[PDB]
Amino acid sequence: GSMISIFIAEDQQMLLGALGSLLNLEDDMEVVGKGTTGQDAVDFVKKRQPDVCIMDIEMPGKTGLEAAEELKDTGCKIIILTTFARPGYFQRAIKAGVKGYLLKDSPSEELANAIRSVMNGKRIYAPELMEDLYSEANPLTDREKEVLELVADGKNTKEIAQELSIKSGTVRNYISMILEKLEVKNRIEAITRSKE
Amino acid sequence: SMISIFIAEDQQMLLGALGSLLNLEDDMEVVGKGTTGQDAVDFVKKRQPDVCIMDIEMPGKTGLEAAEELKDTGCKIIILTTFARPGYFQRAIKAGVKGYLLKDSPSEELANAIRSVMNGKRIYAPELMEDLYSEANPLTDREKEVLELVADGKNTKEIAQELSIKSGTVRNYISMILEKLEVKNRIE
Ligand code: BEF
Ligand code: BEF
Ligand SMILES: [Mg+2]
Ligand SMILES: [Mg+2]
Ligand code: NA
Ligand code: NA
Repeated sequence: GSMISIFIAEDQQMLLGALGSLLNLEDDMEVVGKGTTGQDAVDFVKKRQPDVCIMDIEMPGKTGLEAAEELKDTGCKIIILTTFARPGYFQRAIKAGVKGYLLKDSPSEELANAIRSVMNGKRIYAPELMEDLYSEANPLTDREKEVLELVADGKNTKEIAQELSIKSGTVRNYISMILEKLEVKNRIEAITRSKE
Repeated sequence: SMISIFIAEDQQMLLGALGSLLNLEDDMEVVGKGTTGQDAVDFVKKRQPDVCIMDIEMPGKTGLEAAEELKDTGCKIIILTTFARPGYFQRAIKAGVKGYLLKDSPSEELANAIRSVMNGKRIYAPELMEDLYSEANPLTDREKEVLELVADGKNTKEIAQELSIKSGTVRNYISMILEKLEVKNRIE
């Protein structure tokens, strides 16, 4: 009734179960359902309409971000809880209108407080995302700077994989991180320099 | 009596939630928590708990390097990891760990593994061997809907209309379907 009804979507069964127990122990909270894929979240949320959905990003079948996009206007308050502090993930979560974006490297004893704040109409982001992403500095790592150096010289995916002694899919994965990091840094710059 | 447990896990969310889960058991007490292998080495050497739930991948010092330094203490080391790598498994058992568990197993079967290890048993996740023969369909429900139309004899324009999605999305779904089936076919 007055309790905050929660659904948890998490593919790692150990964390899913431990989060469910932790949250259920709260007097004002009830874990009404648990799932391991984004489809489990879409199905539950559409059928049962819980107040809150604690959502992992990387899950099989359908991600937490695709699930957040499908549930954009349901009235369910989506709190992303992920290992990944990637700009593309955070940007995609903001566009889906998530109420919260939390990192798995934050105290467990604070999660219930984030749920209460989101129920109070607040938008809760891990300060670390802000501390790392909201910057005009170079976001690229030393490894990413080595990949891009070769790309800028005019070398193809096969040539970069040979020069760095790594797999062809790894070069493509590194390029995806670079494009994402620079696309967010470029959008941040563009918006803040146009507001002047 | 009570089984005293130390948990070494770099992901603060799991560390805290595992601690709370284990502490609910009547015969168990989480006496300490750490985020690196050094925290495990220091706690275990100073306090000598019965059991150490040990993550592998942690900054500074891994759970495997920690297990190697603790090899001659009376602590029962249980590896709890995301990684089902043979290299990790062999390194652990050579270090004398009593258990090697996977994080993708029911939380409700951790307490039982701790009790078995305290009873002198070696607990290794059956999944380590079973997941090799986990010959399952990699295609999603969405991918199964795309392929159903392709097999009927419908073109890219016809599939995009029947599913109400973009033409490039149909091509993206196909390129994914080919990749997943090519790897499943090579594994076969
Ligand atoms: F796999 Be979840 F994005 F941490
Ligand atoms: F980082 Be632990 F090996 F899951
Ligand atoms: Mg996940
Ligand atoms: Mg780890
Ligand atoms: Na409750
Ligand atoms: Na207890």
